[PDB]
Amino acid sequence: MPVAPYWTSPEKMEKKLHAVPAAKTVKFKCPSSGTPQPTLRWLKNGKEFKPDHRIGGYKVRYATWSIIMDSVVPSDKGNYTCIVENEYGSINHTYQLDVVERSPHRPILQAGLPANKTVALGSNVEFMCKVYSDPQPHIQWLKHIEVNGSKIGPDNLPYVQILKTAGVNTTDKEMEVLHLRNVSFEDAGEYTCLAGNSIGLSHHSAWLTVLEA
Amino acid sequence: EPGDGAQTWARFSRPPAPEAAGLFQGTFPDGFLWAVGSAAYQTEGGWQQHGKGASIWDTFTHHPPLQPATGDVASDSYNNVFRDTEALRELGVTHYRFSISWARVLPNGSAGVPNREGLRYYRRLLERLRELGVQPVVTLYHWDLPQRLQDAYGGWANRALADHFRDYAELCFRHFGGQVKYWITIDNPYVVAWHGYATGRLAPGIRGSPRLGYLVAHNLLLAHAKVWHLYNTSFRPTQGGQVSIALSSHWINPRRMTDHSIKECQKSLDFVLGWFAKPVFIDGDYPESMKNNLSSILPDFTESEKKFIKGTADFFALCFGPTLSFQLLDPHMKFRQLESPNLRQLLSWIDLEFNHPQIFIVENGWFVSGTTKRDDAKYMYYLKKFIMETLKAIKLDGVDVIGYTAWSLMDGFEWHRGYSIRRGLFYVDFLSQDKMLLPKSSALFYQKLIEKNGFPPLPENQPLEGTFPCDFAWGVVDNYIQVDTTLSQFTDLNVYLWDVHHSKRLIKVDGVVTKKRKSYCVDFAAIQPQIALLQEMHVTHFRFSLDWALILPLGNQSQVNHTILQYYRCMASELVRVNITPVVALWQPMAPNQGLPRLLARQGAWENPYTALAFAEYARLCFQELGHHVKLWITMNEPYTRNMTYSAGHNLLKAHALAWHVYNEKFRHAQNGKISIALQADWIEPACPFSQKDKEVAERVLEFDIGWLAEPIFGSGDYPWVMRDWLNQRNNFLLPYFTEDEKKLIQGTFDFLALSHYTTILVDSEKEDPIKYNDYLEVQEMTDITWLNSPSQVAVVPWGLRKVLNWLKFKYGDLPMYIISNGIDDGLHAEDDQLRVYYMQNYINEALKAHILDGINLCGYFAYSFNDRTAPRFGLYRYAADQFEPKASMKHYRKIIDSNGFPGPRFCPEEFTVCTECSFFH
Amino acid sequence: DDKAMGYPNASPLLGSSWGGLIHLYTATARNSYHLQIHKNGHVDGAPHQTIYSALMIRSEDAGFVVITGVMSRRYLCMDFRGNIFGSHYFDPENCRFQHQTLENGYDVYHSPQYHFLVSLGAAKAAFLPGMNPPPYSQFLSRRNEIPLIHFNTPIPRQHTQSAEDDSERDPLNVLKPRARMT
Ligand SMILES: *[C@@H]1O[C@H](CO)[C@@H](O)[C@H](O)[C@H]1NC(C)=O
Ligand SMILES: *[C@@H]1O[C@H](CO)[C@@H](O)[C@H](O)[C@H]1NC(C)=O
Ligand SMILES: *[C@@H]1O[C@H](CO)[C@@H](O)[C@H](O)[C@H]1NC(C)=O
Ligand SMILES: *[C@@H]1O[C@H](CO)[C@@H](O)[C@H](O)[C@H]1NC(C)=O
Ligand SMILES: *[C@@H]1O[C@H](CO)[C@@H](O)[C@H](O)[C@H]1NC(C)=O
Ligand SMILES: *[C@@H]1O[C@H](CO)[C@@H](O)[C@H](O)[C@H]1NC(C)=O
Ligand SMILES: *[C@@H]1O[C@H](CO)[C@@H](O)[C@H](O)[C@H]1NC(C)=O
Ligand SMILES: [Zn+2]
Repeated sequence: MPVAPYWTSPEKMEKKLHAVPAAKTVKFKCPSSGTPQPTLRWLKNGKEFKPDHRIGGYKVRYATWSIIMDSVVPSDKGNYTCIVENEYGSINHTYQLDVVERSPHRPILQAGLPANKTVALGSNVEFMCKVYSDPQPHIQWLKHIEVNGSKIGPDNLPYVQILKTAGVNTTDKEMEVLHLRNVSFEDAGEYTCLAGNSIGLSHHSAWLTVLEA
Repeated sequence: EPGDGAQTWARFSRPPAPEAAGLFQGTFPDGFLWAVGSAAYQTEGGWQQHGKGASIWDTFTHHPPLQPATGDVASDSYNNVFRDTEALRELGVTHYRFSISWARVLPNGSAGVPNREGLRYYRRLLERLRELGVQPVVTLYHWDLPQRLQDAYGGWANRALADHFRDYAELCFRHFGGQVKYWITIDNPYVVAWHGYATGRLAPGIRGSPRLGYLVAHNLLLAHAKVWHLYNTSFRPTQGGQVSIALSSHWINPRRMTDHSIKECQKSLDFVLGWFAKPVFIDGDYPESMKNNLSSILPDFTESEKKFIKGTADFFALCFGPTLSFQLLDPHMKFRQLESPNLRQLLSWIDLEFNHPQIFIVENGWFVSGTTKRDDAKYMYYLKKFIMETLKAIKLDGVDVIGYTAWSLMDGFEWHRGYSIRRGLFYVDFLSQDKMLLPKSSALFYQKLIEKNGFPPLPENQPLEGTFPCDFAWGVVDNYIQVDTTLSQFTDLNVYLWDVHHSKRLIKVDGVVTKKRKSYCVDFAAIQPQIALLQEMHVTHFRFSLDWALILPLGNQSQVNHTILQYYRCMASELVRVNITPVVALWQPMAPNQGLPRLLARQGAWENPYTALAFAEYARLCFQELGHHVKLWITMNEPYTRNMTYSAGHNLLKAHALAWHVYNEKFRHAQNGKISIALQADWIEPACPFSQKDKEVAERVLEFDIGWLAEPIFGSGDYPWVMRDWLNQRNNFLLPYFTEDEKKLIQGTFDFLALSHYTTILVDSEKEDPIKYNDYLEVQEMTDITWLNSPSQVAVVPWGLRKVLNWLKFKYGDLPMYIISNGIDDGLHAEDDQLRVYYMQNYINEALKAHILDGINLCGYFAYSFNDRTAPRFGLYRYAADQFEPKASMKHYRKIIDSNGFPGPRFCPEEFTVCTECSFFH
Repeated sequence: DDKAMGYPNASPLLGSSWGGLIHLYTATARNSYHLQIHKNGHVDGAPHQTIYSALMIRSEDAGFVVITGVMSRRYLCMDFRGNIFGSHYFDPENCRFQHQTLENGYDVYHSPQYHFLVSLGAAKAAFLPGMNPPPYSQFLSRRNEIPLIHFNTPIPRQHTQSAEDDSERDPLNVLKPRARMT
């Protein structure tokens, strides 16, 4: 009869880390038994786990030795320790709750970049294009060039050439500036900053005018 | 208390500070005891002189230019008393540990008629010791047992000898007790019991079983208590001396820091030291570890005996030397662990396992071979560290070490090793009829140390305050810059159709059109990140080299790789953009092809003379392109003078000279720059600083290291005199002579002196170890173990850079000198800068000493490597998964560069126009 | 004077600072693991953040991403059977995947040439427009919490420098040759 508290089904306790997005339900169960009925306590990073700490409350199911959350918030991240004890003997286990706060969106480009510039011939030009995206964006610098006489191909699209495209060994912050040293009259035209993640696309263009000294 | 020593390996697992790893200063506490040891059968001799009986060793040596190694005469100390006491006079020592011969005082194993002649010998010795002021430490039993007590009672295997050893101890307390105040009863009972009867490798034995050994040690541990209590209630209230027992032990290190390895290490010390230390300093009973594995063959202590043995030691007599360490220690008693000669943590382990006792090291030092005479550098540096770690145990650990005793005043019979090993501070010639003592190098070291009581602070190793000259070149090295032939932009020549409407993707056309513009510097997306690391580093000069095998792959100058030439052009131009002068080298001994193109290396490499000509043309190409931005060039970048041959070195000097003349006659008037070699200049120091032969082999080694290539260029225009002398005297004159045209061509081809210093090595003339002895140069290469080392075992000697700077000035006159490379690899692989920050803080300061205290015209310091990506471990920036992070050495070096040296609290920010031509101005 | 300061910017983000590496989290109610790539190209689950589980996400085409093990120097590649492993060499036909976020906030990656969802388990199923996802296929990008000091493997192995011998005449290594001549 004098039995120490033990873990009945340890297979339900292998999931150590619980990482769910915002507004999600998490279930922490610590199955145990013993004679007589043991108590089940919860510790939030070594403190009191009172329902008045988090907004919305929770639901502890004593029939399954579990606790159910409701719309987790980043304030609920940390470690949760369940304690089981009845007579002489106190077993415990610590879980880890993480709330991954992320929201996908199309790549946002800073308004005004790139900007139209004119520093005549022989000077140095550098266009910029501030890009930000959660699923990591791809950057390409295009130049609207002209082939043969005109500059519009089939259907109704302009001819462009690849100036700078990100690849494998490519810094995410080096594709933000397009350098043009010396420059010439051939470089006069339109420069586009094509950026896109896995949702949509976004691009800003700017004309370059080359004068004379 | 037993078990409190398991925390030692934990506290020694993390190095606290780099200043503690060296601790080249500090003095021992006042009252410390400096001593020197001796024995009976080692030095006395005369096994049948003045009615002396016969010991167990007298019979073991007789019955296995003679064949058997015996101790009948040995050092012959029984007939030389004044001879031995004069050595103690010169050493300045305070104590002297010698032993009484049992077979000599009591020739009959029954305590019958004491020998008045034998007692007179020890009385005369003590009388002179009193006049000199040397307090004696007498060892009653030092492995010498009378033969009468062996064939009658069975030796130490009989407990009846506890009263016999009591009688022999009585008269010694009676006669000589008025003068002696430090008594050792048994010297190392471990080897006497274990190797005496169980193994049989000492004086007695027949190889029976370990049970005989444990039983002998049982009786040994009883006889000691009998003698201690004989001294406490009979002689102490009327004499006041202290009685202990000389206990020897080893040290062990774990395998993988696991709890099993640590517990097996504790078991090894409890089996060797705790075998006797715990039943004497703790509770009188054997350690619990030995009680488990020896639950049958180990004798049992009665309860009345445990209290009788407990507390029978007024201090802890520690023995630690070549006695059992790597010799007589049983291999099984190590328990699959590593034997280490670490004395520091052993002192800390005894300090914790026995409630902070008074430690008195009664025997230490190491040993040398039998052929080693008066020059014993190996022994003096072992003795140097042995006392160094002891000082660390006092200042940093808190161990109450009360005295030190370097073992063996003189050479003599070394037990089973015979005479093939020498341990004394004074050389003895056994083949001579005089056998007078001759002071060794260690004896002079010990003498000079006792006179100052440790290691007082020396003025040479003191921090220096002051600033470097204005426009002093500060920078880093990068011998293997990662090339970036792939351009970042304007590479794709095809045109596409951008579907601006609907899906905003690109559609390539099947035609061909448009062209390619000229590639500028921004196309190489690798220069600006490295330059960005150099800007925050406040580096004013960046040193790197070129890849000859990539510039001209086909050897000849017809198929030129202009791409990497533009890479190097932009590398130098963007450095001048941010006010960083580039220092460019041409050739390096790296790569499997001696740093040569594959065709030139396959056609003899430097053994072929045409390679030198191909170097000059390649030099001219580099001077034409990069010469517009580069103002400091280097022909050869630290050629391995220790690995090359003479045929290759001759053509190497040709190649450097040809390149220097090409720049001097075709590019100097248009490019205000300088060109010179860069030689690796590791410092060499004589092992014995007062030995002439060590000094001349140090000079010879220095000539083959630096003079081989510096003398034909900076000096007499010929090869070193010492090098040609030693080679011609060796009849192996395979060194080519300099013809008049070659001498006229090579001599003078230098605009400065680029030095490369990393560490200093020690050299000794005598052949200490044959398999580690350089026969081509006749030099024993050594190192001072007291120096702070790196994980790659590279010595940290800050003053060696000052020494090599003075040597180059003396050898080649006043001359603008650069420090082209100087650094040290990482340490601990977590706190890498604990060693490098201390390395640069002192190595730079010692360099400033040479500029001010010696007048060296230093022009620049170049820290070796600024990233581990190109040169692992040696970098200042860390490279971990495509990320460069600045180490603490970056902020410390930047602190030195910003302060321009080590300024104190006159204070001048001098901008002297341009001075001494150490560098130039933009 | 007008002067030129700059343009609006909000500096780096998730990682240690600009350590833009993330660990791919996976939960299947019963268990929970991270996508890990070993030095030999073996992909398994790591219950916590390890050095071999540090992954760099870098998009390539219009909506396709590249998953690289920053510690093993290997790329995540998928074959025709649906398996995934690590290769030291890039291949746009196999080591390239398409990313898309579902409704529950979990990221899913599938091969454009094999339609197989990158799954830690043995359930290499295709993709369906919101039907039944196979286990170990819904990932969650979690920030990195490991300092960049642990991301470089050591080197001082050097097994048996001089063995034990039990008779070493120079244990403290006072005699150190330097390998000269030739
Ligand atoms: C004492 O030893 C001597 C050996 O020199 C021996 O001749 C003598 O008989 C011994 N006497 C006794 C009483 O054992
Ligand atoms: C040692 O002698 C002192 C007297 O000075 C005495 O008090 C002490 O009890 C003695 N030790 C033992 C173990 O009897
Ligand atoms: C225990 O004793 C046996 C025989 O006495 C021996 O073989 C064994 O090595 C001992 N254990 C250890 C750890 O040495
Ligand atoms: C190429 O170099 C070799 C020597 O390596 C030389 O013999 C040959 O004439 C060269 N050829 C040309 C075309 O320069
Ligand atoms: C120059 O060498 C690089 C390799 O470092 C190679 O990629 C390039 O094609 C070479 N250029 C020429 C013109 O041979
Ligand atoms: C280099 O120094 C000059 C003056 O000596 C200064 O005008 C210039 O700004 C410096 N370069 C940089 C990149 O700061
Ligand atoms: C020494 O030179 C030889 C031949 O030149 C070469 O094979 C070897 O790699 C060099 N280095 C060493 C450490 O032997
Ligand atoms: Zn010497």
